[PDB]
Amino acid sequence: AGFLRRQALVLLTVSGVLAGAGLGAALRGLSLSRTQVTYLAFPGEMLLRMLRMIILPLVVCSLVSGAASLDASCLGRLGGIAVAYFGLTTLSASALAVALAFIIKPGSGAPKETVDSFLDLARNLFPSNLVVAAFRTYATDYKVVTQNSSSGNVTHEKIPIGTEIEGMNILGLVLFALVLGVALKKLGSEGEDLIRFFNSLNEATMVLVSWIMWYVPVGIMFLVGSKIVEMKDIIVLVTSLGKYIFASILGHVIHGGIVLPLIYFVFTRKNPFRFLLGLLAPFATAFATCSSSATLPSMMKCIEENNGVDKRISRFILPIGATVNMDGAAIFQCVAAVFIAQLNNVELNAGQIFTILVTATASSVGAAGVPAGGVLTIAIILEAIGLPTHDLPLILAVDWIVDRTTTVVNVEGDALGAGILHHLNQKA
Amino acid sequence: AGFLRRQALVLLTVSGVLAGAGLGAALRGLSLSRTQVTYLAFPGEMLLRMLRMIILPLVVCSLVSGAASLDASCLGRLGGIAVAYFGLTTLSASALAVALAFIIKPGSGAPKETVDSFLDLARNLFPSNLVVAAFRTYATDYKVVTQNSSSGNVTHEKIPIGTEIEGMNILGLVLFALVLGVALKKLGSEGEDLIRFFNSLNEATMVLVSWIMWYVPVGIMFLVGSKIVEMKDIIVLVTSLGKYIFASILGHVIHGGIVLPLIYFVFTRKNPFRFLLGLLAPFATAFATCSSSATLPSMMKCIEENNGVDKRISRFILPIGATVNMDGAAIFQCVAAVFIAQLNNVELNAGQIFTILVTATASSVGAAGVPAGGVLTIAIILEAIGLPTHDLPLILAVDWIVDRTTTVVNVEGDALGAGILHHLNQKA
Amino acid sequence: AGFLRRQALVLLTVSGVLAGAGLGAALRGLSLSRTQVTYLAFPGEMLLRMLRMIILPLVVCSLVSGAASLDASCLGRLGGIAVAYFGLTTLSASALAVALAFIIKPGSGAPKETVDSFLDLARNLFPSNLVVAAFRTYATDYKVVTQNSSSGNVTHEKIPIGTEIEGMNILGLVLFALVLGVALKKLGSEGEDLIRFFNSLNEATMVLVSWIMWYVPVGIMFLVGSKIVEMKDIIVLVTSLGKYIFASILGHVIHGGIVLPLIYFVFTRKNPFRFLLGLLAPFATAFATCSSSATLPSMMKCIEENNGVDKRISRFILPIGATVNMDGAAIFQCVAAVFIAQLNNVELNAGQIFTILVTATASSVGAAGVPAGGVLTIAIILEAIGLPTHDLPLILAVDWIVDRTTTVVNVEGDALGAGILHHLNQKA
Repeated sequence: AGFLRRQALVLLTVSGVLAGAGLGAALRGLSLSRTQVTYLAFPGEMLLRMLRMIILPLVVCSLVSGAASLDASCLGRLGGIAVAYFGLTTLSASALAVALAFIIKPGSGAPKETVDSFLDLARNLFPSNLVVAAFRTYATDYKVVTQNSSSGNVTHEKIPIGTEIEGMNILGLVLFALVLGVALKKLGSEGEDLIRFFNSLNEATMVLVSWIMWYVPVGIMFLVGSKIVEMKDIIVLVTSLGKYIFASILGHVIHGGIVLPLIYFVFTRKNPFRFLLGLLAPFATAFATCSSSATLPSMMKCIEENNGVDKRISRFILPIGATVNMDGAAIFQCVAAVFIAQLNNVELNAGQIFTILVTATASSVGAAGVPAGGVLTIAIILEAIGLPTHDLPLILAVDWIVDRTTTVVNVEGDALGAGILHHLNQKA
Repeated sequence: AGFLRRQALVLLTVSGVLAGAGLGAALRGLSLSRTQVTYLAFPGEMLLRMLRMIILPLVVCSLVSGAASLDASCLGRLGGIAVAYFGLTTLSASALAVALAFIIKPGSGAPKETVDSFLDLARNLFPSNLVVAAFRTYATDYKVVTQNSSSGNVTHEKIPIGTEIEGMNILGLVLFALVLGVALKKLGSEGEDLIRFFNSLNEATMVLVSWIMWYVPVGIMFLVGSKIVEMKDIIVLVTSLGKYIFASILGHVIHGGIVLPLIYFVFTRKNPFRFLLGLLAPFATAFATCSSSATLPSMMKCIEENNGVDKRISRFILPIGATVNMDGAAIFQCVAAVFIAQLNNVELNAGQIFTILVTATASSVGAAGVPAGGVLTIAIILEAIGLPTHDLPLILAVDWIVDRTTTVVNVEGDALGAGILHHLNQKA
Repeated sequence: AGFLRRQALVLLTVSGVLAGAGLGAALRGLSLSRTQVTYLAFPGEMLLRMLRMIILPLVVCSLVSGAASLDASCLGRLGGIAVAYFGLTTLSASALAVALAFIIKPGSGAPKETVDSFLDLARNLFPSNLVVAAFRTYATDYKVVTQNSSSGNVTHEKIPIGTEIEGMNILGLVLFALVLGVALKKLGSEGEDLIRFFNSLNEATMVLVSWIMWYVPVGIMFLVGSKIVEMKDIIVLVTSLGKYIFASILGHVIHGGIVLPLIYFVFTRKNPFRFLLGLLAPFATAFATCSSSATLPSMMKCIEENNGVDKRISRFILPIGATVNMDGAAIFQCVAAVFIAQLNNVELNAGQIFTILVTATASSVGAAGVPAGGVLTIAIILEAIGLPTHDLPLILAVDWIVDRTTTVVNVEGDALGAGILHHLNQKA
């Protein structure tokens, strides 16, 4: 009876998804034309609608509230170096992840724009007014006027003129939110009350999505089967999913075992092998716990005597960096976004490669600690490009492994960051 | 001199409307083409514009503020039964009122959609984002694609696809407002300040409409005559109005004398005739006072000794239920909405029958106590369907009788509700 | 070194603009087709975008905050007369300025609507809902229906019907803001907290535009040269600018030396020449200081003994009137608006003459004290008509003279106002 209320929600979700698979496992189609099929997937559209419900208030409130507490008077003049280090390592992680994913091409088994579109991004960086930036944005298009064709430019003008196209710009909002966030804090405590306003609304708006969770197991079984009845193919999906998982885990391992150890060796001038020999058991328990936040004291408990670390920094910046610095998570969103991009065969559009990368890096200050918290990060970045999020569930049916894959590298990242900062402090 | 400032506003309004009627009572038309007529009704459009001014802030603020104070810790575990009773009796009242009005058909003397449109309502129940839901909503339409016509579906596809059509969705907003209202109260006193915010704005936004009242007598005389000059018929209007009033009063009497006494007899097992014999004078003074709130102490003063009632409940829930539970008012809005619907010959559209009914039931927590407070309820429900509200004045030129008709049944409703709750408590 | 940080920003701006002029002073065009020219003016469009960024929050917050502190309990029953005097003198100033500018016609050297469009303004005075009034408004158009052409109205109906056209209505918002501002103050201190909200946001939103100033010198040099390369004419621009400056200074002098002295003589019945003979040095130092706020004590220090003034009013209303009452500033915005209107050859449209005048008068309660504070006033009134603000810089390259021209008359205005109020108080 006690175990009934411990982890019931996950059991209900997995039972629902397997029941939906079994219902799709009926005889082949038993279906009429699209008239019957379309209205049999109604709750899935309903679930996506309720997920799109709160994309705006969360991104507009929680980001500002988080930016309000940032830059704590710069009490550590050498602390901003750590912030830049976190930013650059997240950037490099995202870049290598997307490059490797494009190299392996997972999910690809089964009117043009010139390269001068970058300025359009810069134009979408700053909306004309806030209200317009909520549903539609700016985009250029080339048309021929035959104005210079009269003399020497026959049959081709390529005159660029910008029009309005639906879809909001989360990119066009995050910078304004950050500017406002630093603004209402810089002037002093006289505008302090506004912070006490905003830092409430997030707590007021997050709770409701938990109730949305209570509906998730019901909806999923409706659209998973609704996806498999008409495909009639099972090998393609499982092969694509396996390739995606293999690519993601390979990227995580390659990042964790390579990128930061070189930087550590650059300034340590010693053996990184000696570092982790006394840390084998904390690493194992972090791998097993599936939640790096729970095993936080283990890192300090071991490295306090195993490694020549300081006492202040060991208990000063690590709690802060364990929530803001997420490493494998960004890899997860990147490999998921490119995965759906390859399923939908949309485009390469390096201009969009920059925007997805920057959104992934900027959203690394969002949900953390709780397992599978990056689903909202995936949703918002998918909304930033306007792709149908109806393929979302198939990514968290296997998250119970990518969680172990990502938490260990996420904690190792800021662990070695604290170590290299300790070494820097040893150099005075 | 003292009587000059007592009830001057009503005298000014009635003098203005009769003066406008007299100005329309000039020789038959004395009019040029529509060019002259259209710009001679300008202030009426101005009055409607100023009424549409504050439809959004009131409905978005007062509803949330009211929902914040709801569910007072459920201190009476048997109290929610009374809330359900009020909801069901209001629902039954609205249903019987609209059914009887459709039976009698008042005002009817002088591209098609299939029955599967209900889901569209459900789709409008949840907007994609709040900003879009302020001016336009979703609606499906059938078009032919001739995709299956190549084989066996010739000349007909009936493919449904949804488009955007102007007009907001008050239905698509009230549920979100209620959810937010329960949300900012459930988490605790830490978000309490937000309530102290909202419960201010209503008091800040209601006062101004009183100033709007100061303009009402001026505007009405402009458009009443502007309505009667071109019709040239007087019998139709008066006959329709008389039929409407007769239907409304018959519905009120039928509800009051029938629907609740049966429920009372079900659980009382005694004579309802003995109940009201000692209450004849309080009923008469409630009928004469035209304001049930003023005669509130009379109910308790009589039933304290005339009927075997309890002492706690007699002074505990009645003040609360005298403001939220309105009975004849809902009948009034229903019979008015169907009346303008029959004048305009729009449609039956049972799907709209559900939405008008649910809006009427949900708005029963709005303005109360003050006479003729339901005019805003009529306005908002008319806006919910997008009908021209230019026919509003003719409904409150006779409200001085429907007020007496409705207040007596409104007070008798929760009076007998308190009585049946007392009987339930007698059964322990 | 100390002088480096005193007035560095103005030096940087002027150096940037002269460098941009020198870069445009290269050999004649050295240019390819419009394809190259258009993308070489990108930062100018960027600067205009960042200026349009904060037009809405400032106008919606600062105006309400200012209106909240207005009408300080009417402690001086004769004080509202001064408010009406300020309003009427600003109105007369704007009227004479625009009339003289239209007479001189500066900058003019190098589908129709009937006169019944005034009601359209009144229709735009009150928007249907706040959200729609943020990007598009109402405007009528005449079309032919040939409905009465069948009998006697052949070939012409002129039926007016209103459609929606992009562009917001600042006029359609300021009155609502003022009404809300008086509303949340009239009900009492219970809604006081809301004021403490609004009067914060302005202080939160003004600071950021200072940072925008830090970018102004960089951007200007890009589009000034981009304006002069393709014109190839220098005489027209300098002649137009000189004519504009001469007209503005003539209008300022004519107003200051004429309009108010007559009113003073009407109620003083004495010699105005005797008034300013002892004030010659304060006037000179006000002319030299370029900032009337700095020389505020000089006025009272001289007129305390030179003129028979009272003691209370001399230090009671003058600090308040030195910030709200701006005189030459309104002349400046009027002559600038008409100047760009004549450059663009748009229209006369007396209906727009009323709206520009009323916006200029209402915005006279905005930025004051700081030199060249009226640039935002020019920007908002230009946005009210939807004209391209790309010609903004050329107006503040010479403001270093109009500042002296306008501050002296601005201070003389309320100085003589205080004098005439003192004379009125002498009459009891």
